[PDB]
Amino acid sequence: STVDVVEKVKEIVAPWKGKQGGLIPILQEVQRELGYLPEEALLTISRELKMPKAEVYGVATFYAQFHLKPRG
Amino acid sequence: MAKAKVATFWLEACAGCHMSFLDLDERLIDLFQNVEILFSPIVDAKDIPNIDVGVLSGGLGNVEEVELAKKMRERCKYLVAWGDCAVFGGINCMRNFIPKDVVLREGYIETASTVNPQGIVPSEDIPELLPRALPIDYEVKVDVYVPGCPPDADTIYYVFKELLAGRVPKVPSEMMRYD
Amino acid sequence: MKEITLTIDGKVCKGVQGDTILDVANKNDVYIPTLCYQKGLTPIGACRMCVVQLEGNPKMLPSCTTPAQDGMVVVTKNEKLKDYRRQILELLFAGRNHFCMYCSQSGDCELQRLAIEHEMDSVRFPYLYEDFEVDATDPNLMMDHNRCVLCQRCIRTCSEIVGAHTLDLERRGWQAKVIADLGKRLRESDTCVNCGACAQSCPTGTITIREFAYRGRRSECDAVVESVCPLCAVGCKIKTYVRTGSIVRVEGTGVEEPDGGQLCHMGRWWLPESTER
Amino acid sequence: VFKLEINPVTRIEGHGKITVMLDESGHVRETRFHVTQYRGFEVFTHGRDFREMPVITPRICGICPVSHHLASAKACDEILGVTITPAAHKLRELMHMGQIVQSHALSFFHLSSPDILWGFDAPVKIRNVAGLVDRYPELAKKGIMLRKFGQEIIKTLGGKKIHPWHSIPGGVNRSLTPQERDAIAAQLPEMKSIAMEAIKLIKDYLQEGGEELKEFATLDTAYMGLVRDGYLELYDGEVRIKAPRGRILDQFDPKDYLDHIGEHVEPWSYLKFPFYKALGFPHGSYRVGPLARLNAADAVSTPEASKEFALYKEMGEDGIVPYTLYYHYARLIEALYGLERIEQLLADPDITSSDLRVTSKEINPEGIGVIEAPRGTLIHHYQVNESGVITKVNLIVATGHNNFAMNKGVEMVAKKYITGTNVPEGVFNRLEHVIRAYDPCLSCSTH
Ligand code: SF4
Ligand code: SF4
Ligand code: SF4
Ligand code: SF4
Ligand code: SF4
Ligand code: FCO
Ligand code: FES
Ligand code: 3NI
Repeated sequence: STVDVVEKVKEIVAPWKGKQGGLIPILQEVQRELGYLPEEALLTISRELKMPKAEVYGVATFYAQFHLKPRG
Repeated sequence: MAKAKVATFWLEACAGCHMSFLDLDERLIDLFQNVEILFSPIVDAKDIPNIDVGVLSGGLGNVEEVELAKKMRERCKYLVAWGDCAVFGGINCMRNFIPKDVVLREGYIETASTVNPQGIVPSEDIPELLPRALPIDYEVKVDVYVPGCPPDADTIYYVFKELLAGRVPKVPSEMMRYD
Repeated sequence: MKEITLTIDGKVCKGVQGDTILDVANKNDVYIPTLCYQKGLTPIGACRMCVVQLEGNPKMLPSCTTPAQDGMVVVTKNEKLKDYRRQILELLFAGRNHFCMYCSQSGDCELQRLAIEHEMDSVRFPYLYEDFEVDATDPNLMMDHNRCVLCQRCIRTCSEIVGAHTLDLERRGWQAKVIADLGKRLRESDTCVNCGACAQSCPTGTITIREFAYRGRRSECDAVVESVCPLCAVGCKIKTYVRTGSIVRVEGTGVEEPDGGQLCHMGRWWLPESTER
Repeated sequence: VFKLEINPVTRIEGHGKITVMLDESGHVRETRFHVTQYRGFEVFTHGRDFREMPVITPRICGICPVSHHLASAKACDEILGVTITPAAHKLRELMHMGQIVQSHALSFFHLSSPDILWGFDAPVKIRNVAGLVDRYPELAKKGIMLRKFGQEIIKTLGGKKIHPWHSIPGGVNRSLTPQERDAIAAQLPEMKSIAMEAIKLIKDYLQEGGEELKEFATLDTAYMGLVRDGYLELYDGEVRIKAPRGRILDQFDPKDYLDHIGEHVEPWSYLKFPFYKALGFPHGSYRVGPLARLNAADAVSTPEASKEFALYKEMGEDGIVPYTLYYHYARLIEALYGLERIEQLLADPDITSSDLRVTSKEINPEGIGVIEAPRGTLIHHYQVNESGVITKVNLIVATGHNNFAMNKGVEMVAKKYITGTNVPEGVFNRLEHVIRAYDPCLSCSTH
C-alpha cells in the first residue's frame, strides 16, 4: 500500500535525521525492503530530510543498483 | 571556349538555395559570361554531363536523390554543398525521430481533409523515402561546404569566383551563418 | 604578495594570487573560449573549451579552474587547441539535434558563436539521431533538450542563486538529462517560482521564455538601457533590451551582488509585457 | 507495351516526372504526372510550440516563403484570438505583394519565357535564361530587375530575401521609414513598364498562333479564388468557387473548409487531389491560380490593372477564360495589380506607424490561416493544446489543387501531339509546358 511505505520509510529515515550525510544508505535500505524505489518513498525521504526532490531523484537514478520501477 | 561547366541540382531542398543563387541579379548576367550552365534545375538538360564544378542542394531522403548525388559526384571534380540541408542535414532531419511508416501513414491517412477509406499510401512509380534523412556527406565526398538556410548571395558568388579562379575556398568566418 | 603577473598570448597581464587564469584573462581584455563559465557561479569544468597550455608543459589546463601563478606563460591559440576545440564543438553538434534554422536563440547562442568562430562547416561524426523530450507544458518556459550542452548552469542557478532547487541531473552517462522534481514536467513541479533565472543562465536555446520568442534576441536589438525594477522594494538592477519601441528582454545585472541577477516573475515578464498594452 | 518518361521535368520547381504509357500500335492511352518528393511538415511539427511555426513552415518552399509565413501568422493569430492592428494588416499585405511580384516575375521570365519567345521547337542548349540574356538581354535584365524589386521589398520588411521573419503571432515586427518608403516608391514606374512590356509580349504571342493555342490543354473546370465583397483580394477575403460557366457555387468563409474540401490520395504521386466535397472526385476538382482568380473575382481595385482586366474578361464567355496557356497572361495581370497595390499602401501614413502588436494571453485549440499564394489558395490549420503545443497540422497548398488539371492537360497534349514512337524533343517540351503554364511549386504541394 502507498500508505504503508510512508510510515515504513519514516522509520528508516528516523535514525538519520540531522546527521549531515547518509542518503545513499537510506536509499539502499529502502531498496532492500521494497526491491525498488517508488515515487512515494522518494517524496517522503525528501520531505523528512528536507532535501530537494531534484537531489534525491538525481542520486537515485545515478547508480545502477537502484530502480525507479517495480522489478521483475 | 574557355567557359566553365557548372552544373547544379537540388535533392531534398525547398528551392531556397537555388533562389538565393538566382538573386545574384547583375552578378548573374556578368557571371553567365564566364560560366556555361549544363544540367541544372533552370536548364533543359536531362542527364549530367562531364563538368568542372558540381553543386548540390538539399539532403538525402529518397532513393533517387542518392543516385543523383552519386552521378554528380562521379561527373565533377569540385563539389559544392549548398545550405544546411546538404551540409548539416537541415530541417529534413526533423523526421529522423519518427519512423518512415508513421510519417507516411499520418501524413496520408490521419490528416484531416483526407478521404481514403482504403488506406492508400503513395507506393508506386515514385522513389521510396529513406529511413533517415542525411546530409550529402554520407554518400559523396564534398569539397566546399556553404552552410546556411539559405546561404547569402555574396557567399555563393564568393565561392564561385574562388573556384573559377583555381582555388578551393573555405567560407570565411565573418560571412558564415547557420541561420 | 597578492599581486602576480602572467603572460597570456605574449601580452603581460596583472592579477591577484587567488584567481584563476580565466579571471586574469578577462580582467584585462584577453579572450578565451567559454561555454560552461558564468560570472557569479563557482567554476564547473564541463565544456573543456577553455583549455590552455604553457610553454614546456605539454599538458592542457582548464583556464577557468586552474589558479594563476606568477611566471607562467599562457598560450590560448595554436593548431592543437583549435583542433581540439573544433572536435568538442563537433561532438556537441553530432550528439544532440541542433536545428539553427528555427532556434529562438539562432543569433545569440554561445554554442553557435563558438562554432562559427572556429569555422565549423561539418561535424565529422555519424550524427546520432536520438529522441529527446521537448517540454512545453509550462505556458511560460520551454525546455527543448535537443539543444543541451549539459553545462549545468541551470542547475547551479536554481540552487545557489534562487534556492528553489527544481533542477538536477537524471541518469548518468550519455543519458544525462536536466529534470524537474522527480522527473516531472516543469508544470507539475511545485518547487518552481517561475523566475526565469534558468533562461538567463542557459547559453544555448534549451530553456527559453516562450512569449518573446524570436524577438528577444540580444543580437538584433536597437538599444540597451540599464535601470531599476519599480514593482517592489528590493529594486533589482535590470538590462532592458529595446527593439522597435518595445521591451523584448529584461536581464538581471548584478551577478556580483547577493541577488545574483535573478529577477522575479514580475520583473522579467510584466515589464516586457507592459510595453505592448 | 512500353513507356516514355520525361523525368525530371525541368524549369519547374520541385521533383516531377511525366510518364506516358504507349500501347502496342504506338498510341497514347494513359499519362501521369508524379511528384517524387516528400518531407513531412504535417508530421514532424508535432510537439513544437505554435510560435515556432511561422519559422518552420517557410522552409516548405523558397519561392513563396512569405505566403507560408503569413498563413502561419494568421493561424497563430486565431490561436491567440487577436484581431491585428490596421498597420500590421497593411505591412503583411505589402510583404505579400512583394512575394507575388517576385514569384510571378520568376515564373514568367526565368522559367517559361524561352518557350514563349523561341517556341517549343528551339534547341535545348539555348532554351534557358542563359540563352535569353545572350540573345534578348534587355528582357532578361528587365525580369531580373522586377524580381529584385519584389525581393528587396521582402528584405527591407523581413530582414532576408528567402525565409524572412516579419510576422509574429499578434501582429508585425517592423515598420517602414520615410527614406526606404520613398526609395521603394521611386522604383514603381519602370516596374509597371516592365509588366506592360511582358503583357504586350504575351498578348502578341497568344494572338499570333491564335486558336491552336486555345485548345492546348484546355479543360472546363471550376475556379477557386479569394474575394472581398466583389473584388480580387490576395490577403483576406472569402473563398469562392465558380462553376465552369460563371455561376458561383459555395462561396464560403475560409475557416469552414473541412466542410467543403477533401483530399483524395492516389498511389502514384506524393501529391493529393483536393476537391469540392459535394461533387466528389474527380468531378469536384477545380483550378486555382491567376486564371482561376481573375475568373472568380468580379472586379479589381486598381486603375491600370482594371483597364487590362476588362480586356482579359472579353476573351472568354461569362467572364471566364478556360484556356490553360492564358495563365501566363493572367499571371502578369496579377503582377501589375501587385505593383499598383503597393502604390496604394506606400501612400498610407500608417505604413510608417508604430502600433503593430496586439499581444494577448489566451490559447484557443484551433487556428486556420487562408491566404492567396501566387499559384492559388494556401490553407494552414493548426490544432494545439492548452499549453500551446502543436497537436495536429494540416496544410493544403496551391499547386496541389491544380494537380488534376495538370494531369488532364498532359494527357490531352500526349494523345494530341505524340504520333507514335521516335518522339522528338519538341513533343516532350509541350508535355512539360502544360505543367509550366500552372508554374507549380512541387515543394509546396508535397509539404
Ligand atoms: S537549407 Fe534551408 S533554404 Fe537550403 S534547401 Fe534546406 S530548407 Fe531550403
Ligand atoms: S541552441 Fe544554438 S547551436 Fe543549438 S540549434 Fe539553437 S542556435 Fe543552433
Ligand atoms: S523558473 Fe526559476 S525556479 Fe523555475 S526552474 Fe527556472 S530558475 Fe528555477
Ligand atoms: S538547459 Fe541550458 S544551462 Fe541547463 S545544462 Fe542544458 S545547456 Fe546548460
Ligand atoms: S525584479 Fe522582482 S524582486 Fe527584483 S525589484 Fe523587481 S519586483 Fe522586486
Ligand atoms: N505559389 C506557391 Fe507556394 C504554392 N503552391 C504557396 O503558397
Ligand atoms: S569553460 Fe573552462 S572548463 Fe568549462
Ligand atoms: Ni511554392
